[PDB]
Amino acid sequence: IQTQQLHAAMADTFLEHMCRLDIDSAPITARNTGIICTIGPASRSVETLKEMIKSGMNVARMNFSHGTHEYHAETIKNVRTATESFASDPILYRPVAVALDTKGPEIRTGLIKGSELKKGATLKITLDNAYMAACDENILWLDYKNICKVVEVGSKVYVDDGLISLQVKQKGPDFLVTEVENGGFLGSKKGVNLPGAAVDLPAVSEKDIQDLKFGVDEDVDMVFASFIRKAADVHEVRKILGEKGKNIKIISKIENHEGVRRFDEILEASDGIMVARGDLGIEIPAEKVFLAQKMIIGRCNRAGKPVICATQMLESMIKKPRPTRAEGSDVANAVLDGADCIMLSGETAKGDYPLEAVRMQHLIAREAEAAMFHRKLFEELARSSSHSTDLMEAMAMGSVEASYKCLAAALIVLTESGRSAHQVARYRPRAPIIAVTRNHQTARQAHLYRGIFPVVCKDPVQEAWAEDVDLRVNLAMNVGKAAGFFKKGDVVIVLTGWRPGSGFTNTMRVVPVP
Ligand SMILES: [K+]
Ligand SMILES: [Mn+2]
Repeated sequence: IQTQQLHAAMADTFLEHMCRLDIDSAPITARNTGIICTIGPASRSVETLKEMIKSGMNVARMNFSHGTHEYHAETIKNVRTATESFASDPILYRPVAVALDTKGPEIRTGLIKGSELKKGATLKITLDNAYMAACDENILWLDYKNICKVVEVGSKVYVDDGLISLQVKQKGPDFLVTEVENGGFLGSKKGVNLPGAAVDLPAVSEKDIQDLKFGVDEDVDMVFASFIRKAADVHEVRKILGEKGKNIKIISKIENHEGVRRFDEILEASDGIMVARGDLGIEIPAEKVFLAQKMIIGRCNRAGKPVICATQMLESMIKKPRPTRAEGSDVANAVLDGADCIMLSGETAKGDYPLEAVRMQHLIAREAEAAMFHRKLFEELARSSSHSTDLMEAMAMGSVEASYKCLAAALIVLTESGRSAHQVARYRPRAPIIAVTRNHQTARQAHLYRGIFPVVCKDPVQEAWAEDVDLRVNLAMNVGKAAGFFKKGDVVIVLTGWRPGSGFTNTMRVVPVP
């Protein structure tokens, strides 16, 4: 009994690869898939924060659909304080990224009276700012001022995670009379969803404009933009960002139909993507969700752009320690699907078991990462890029191939720009990728890329390239051994440059571990 499910990796047919999976075949020490965690009241604390890091958190999310700049910044300080707390040990310091989550076109309910359930009976919506204080079972206030121009008589309306379905029956300039199809206990400040109606709310709102620019000041590494349908919308966020936020990544989250419908354009303009299941679910018929998930992920893999899979990956775990049999198939399959990053929203913010959440995202990810059919995968991926004759593409391809043959312990890529490493992760190797940069943004952002295990060089630049290179290499070397990625006489591929100002890692080597 082999390890890393290698007996399955040998199969000729997919069926045989599945047939060959073994519960008793041990995964490796490293984790390739990233884990994006959404911080909230349950995980804001520096002590809570650090342990979260130590558990496995890579990226820290900041949901701006809720929150004051004051609150967000505190969240930030903290994230970096727990982050830089480990910084005195170079070989065991884990860089952590920070991400902003925008609130694009987002209808949200009003407030309920300080004294709210609904039956298969009638209710009425109001936009007049007077019932906003008192939102009784009989009356509700929407955030959207242009609601009566979008929806028609018979048109359905959803709220509180599509949990409550409202059928439309009547109109008015300042109203809408609606019946309850599927109703229950209506909360306070729940968001509505208008599937099959056109939201005319701007992609980028004053608040979003405000929120974004602030990101620029907080040195956030990437922006998760909500509700993207067009590419022109992607542009707008780039504009709002400007030169200062030149180096920030723009990950478009698909939440609508138009979004799935106009994905190529979006993909191009984007720098990453996010499958925002929580919203799309409401937006498109939920039975259709998996289809849009795989299309998306597959398309992003073929393209070389990082992709995120989120919303309700381990819900149940919010109140309960152990996930469900389906929570676990969801997360495992998502890794198989080939998502470069998984993510927790409820389980790590509101959550009662925050850490226990991260831990299982990590355990499931390791097992699902080896279940992958790396041989077919790379052939299937090589074929697609067959049109490209890039040099790094070539060099990435080689390295991955050669790591399959000699069963490498890891791939060590010395980058700055982080491109070279990006380019190799793209080739879905089966071993960890140790990227070594002196650039911080680069390290922090490298999480977005599957397989990449960033390390950062605090050491000055030395005179001889040869020695600088051997300087960085060594570190990689040292850091793998400690983390335990590889032992004393293991083999490992190294990718560097021949001479400075190389532009790309054009030198490959097969160097045993000292
Ligand atoms: K949001
Ligand atoms: Mn959303």
